[PDB]
Amino acid sequence: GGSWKYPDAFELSG
Amino acid sequence: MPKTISVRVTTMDAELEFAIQPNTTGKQLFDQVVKTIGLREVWFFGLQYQDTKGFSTWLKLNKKVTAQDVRKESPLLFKFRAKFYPEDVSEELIQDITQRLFFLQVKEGILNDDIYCPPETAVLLASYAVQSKYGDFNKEVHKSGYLAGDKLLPQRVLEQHKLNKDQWEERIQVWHEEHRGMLREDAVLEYLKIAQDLEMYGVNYFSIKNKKGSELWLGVDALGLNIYEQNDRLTPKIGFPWSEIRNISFNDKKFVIKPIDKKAPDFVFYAPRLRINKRILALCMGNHELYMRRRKPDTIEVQQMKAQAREEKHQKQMERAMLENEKKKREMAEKEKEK
Ligand SMILES: [Br-]
Ligand SMILES: [Br-]
Ligand SMILES: [Br-]
Ligand SMILES: [Br-]
Ligand SMILES: [Br-]
Ligand SMILES: [Br-]
Ligand SMILES: [Br-]
Repeated sequence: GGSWKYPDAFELSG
Repeated sequence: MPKTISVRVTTMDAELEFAIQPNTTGKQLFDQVVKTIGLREVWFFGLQYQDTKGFSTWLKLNKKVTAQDVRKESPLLFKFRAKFYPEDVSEELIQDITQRLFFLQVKEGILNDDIYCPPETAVLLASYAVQSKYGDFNKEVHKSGYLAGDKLLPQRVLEQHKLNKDQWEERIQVWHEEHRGMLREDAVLEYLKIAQDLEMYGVNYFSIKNKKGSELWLGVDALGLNIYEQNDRLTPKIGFPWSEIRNISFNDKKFVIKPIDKKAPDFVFYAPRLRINKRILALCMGNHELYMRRRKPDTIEVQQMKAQAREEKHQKQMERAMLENEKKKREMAEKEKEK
């Protein structure tokens, strides 16, 4: 169910 | 092709076991780990594995576990580890579990000589490790050799001095005795407050070369990038904090640091392979995001954890004062008994 988009356990901002 | 994807995850103090599906993502596995152990300050952490070529690698949370070249075995072996380090442990490791995981990992790196530590600091650190594990020194219980079963000092410190185990124990005991009254969880925090100021603390080093082919080290850490001499990983030769970087980029083996200052030249280095440059850049992006996040307002979750920490601490202080005072009431009644 692979919706998490980031390499680590927090979001990267633009 | 195997019928199971059995997975073991080892933390600094527990061994966990899971059984995942072909399409299970990194994030899904990671979320099962942190839920199991009761960790909420998850941002600092990662799942490290050995790839098929023997290189330590971080699991990408945005990809399937089975698509990442994890060494094939039953079970798959991961180490749950702090990947990112705070700028200040007192401000940023809110919860006691977070502090304990950091403490155990950092202490491993000190004892295994990964993280250089001078002897006097190593004895001071050992004393806090001992207060945490043993509590207050108690002359009725802690006799000569009470530490004999313990790995307490870096190998370099042991090898480069002439002291025997008894002499090391006595030096650590002096400090242990000074800590009497200190809560175990407070000794863990004092350990980390010392360790976080070591020169190698929280640094990832990559082997690189300049254009001439001279060997150097790149360090990546919470505050930016650093270039080091091949033979000194303590003191940067050139520092590149975030505030001085305009852009970092790579092109195959070539990595370029472009400064904000127009007078300063680009810094160029070369890695052995593109994959290394990709590793550096990913680690720099993670660090810089966390750097920016700690300068923005607290999330609602972080505020909750901070208020829960203040209340739990306040409560334990009150109960401790109550128990000390009850003990005095008892010791008074034991002595006005005799009349
Ligand atoms: Br996911
Ligand atoms: Br560490
Ligand atoms: Br301990
Ligand atoms: Br490229
Ligand atoms: Br490559
Ligand atoms: Br590599
Ligand atoms: Br890496």
